[PDB]
Amino acid sequence: AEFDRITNFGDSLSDIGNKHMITVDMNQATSGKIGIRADKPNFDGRFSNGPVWTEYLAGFLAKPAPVRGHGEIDSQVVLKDQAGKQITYHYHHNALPGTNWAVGGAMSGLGNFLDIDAANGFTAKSGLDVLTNTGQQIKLRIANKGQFTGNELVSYMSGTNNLWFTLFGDLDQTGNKAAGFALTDIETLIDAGAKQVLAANIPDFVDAPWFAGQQKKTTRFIQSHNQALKAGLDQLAAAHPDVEIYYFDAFDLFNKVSNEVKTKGKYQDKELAITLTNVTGEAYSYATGKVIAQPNRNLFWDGLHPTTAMHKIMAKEAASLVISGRTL
Ligand SMILES: C[As](C)(=O)[O-]
Ligand SMILES: C[As](C)(=O)[O-]
Ligand SMILES: [Ca+2]
Ligand SMILES: [Cl-]
Repeated sequence: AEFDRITNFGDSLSDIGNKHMITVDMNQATSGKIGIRADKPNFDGRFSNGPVWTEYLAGFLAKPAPVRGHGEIDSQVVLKDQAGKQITYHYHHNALPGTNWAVGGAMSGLGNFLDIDAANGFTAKSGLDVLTNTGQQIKLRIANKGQFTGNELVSYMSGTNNLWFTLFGDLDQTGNKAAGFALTDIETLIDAGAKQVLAANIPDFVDAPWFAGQQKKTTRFIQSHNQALKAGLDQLAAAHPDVEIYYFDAFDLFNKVSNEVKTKGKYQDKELAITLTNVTGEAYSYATGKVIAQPNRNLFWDGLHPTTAMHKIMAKEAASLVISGRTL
């Protein structure tokens, strides 16, 4: 074995419950005043109806299952009631040892980000920016657990939120700007000792329901991001021959799966016991509360995140690359 354990960094595609559990614990600490993310009918705090690809990945590589990790959280939560009066809670959570540092909402780059809402009629003034961008996760893992020793496979899957908050937030990043942030982060991993890196591009989200009417902007972003990331990783691989870099082309996998459903009616993998027959609709609608009968016939769980079947598909592809030594 070249590695005996896996470390994960990224966003809702990878998170096994950080976003969920930090909003549960902040809601308890504020006595009901924080909205819970990834609530039922999402599965056990994942942004899906089952395990996500980082969980299947560890099974397919026969390594230990991911365990959630994060750093110490310490914030002054300042809320405002109806009448404009401020109320405050000092929120703390100790650092949580683990291996999967991903968090829903995270963008490539450093720093914390804001993507938690007040609840129960309160508005939030400050103190909810407790979640960590992908590069911040890396920084915190090194602070908490030291440098990498070479016995880890490190997965890095980020960039979707750099697009998301460009569309629906306050950002204006180009794809190749966002890619540069990912390349900086991945260079931090190498400078910190990582010797095996599984780096993913952004999936082909052309048909994601939440991106309807954003297609020109999404398409240009994703194509520019993924071309920049690939070229940048080729360059890092040439400069660091002691590092195995695996390029998980999530884009092409989503594209291939979707073109098989569009042209042939189905994408089937009998080794995995999966058949997808829908790549354009939500299995779960956040308007009716509708969850269709057989959600694992769909690529999309909600308007963006994949079903657990599509997560399994992703994991098999990524594992395949590692098993076959298919490096840059
Ligand atoms: C800052 As305090 C209310 O936990 O002493
Ligand atoms: C910023 As998002 C789709 O993780 O809510
Ligand atoms: Ca998201
Ligand atoms: Cl770790």
